[PDB]
Amino acid sequence: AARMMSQAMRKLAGNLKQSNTLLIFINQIRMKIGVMFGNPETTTGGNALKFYASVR
DNA sequence: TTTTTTTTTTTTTTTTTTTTTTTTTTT
Repeated sequence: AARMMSQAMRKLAGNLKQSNTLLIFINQIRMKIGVMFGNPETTTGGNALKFYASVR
């Protein structure tokens, strides 16, 4: 799923800018197990979306 | 090269405090 999302962002980012189209992804929260330091909260679908997003 | 994923489950009692009020003559 993380790989699928990483391939999709690469392709979309160029096309969206060219057509002046806004894309909104809704995402859910998950817990990371075995965490002492920081927030245990994360999101689904890997790390690519965090990078490519202009607003979160 | 290429990329994360997702919570689990309650445990166990502690200690006493303080007195109120008279009643009735017998030859």
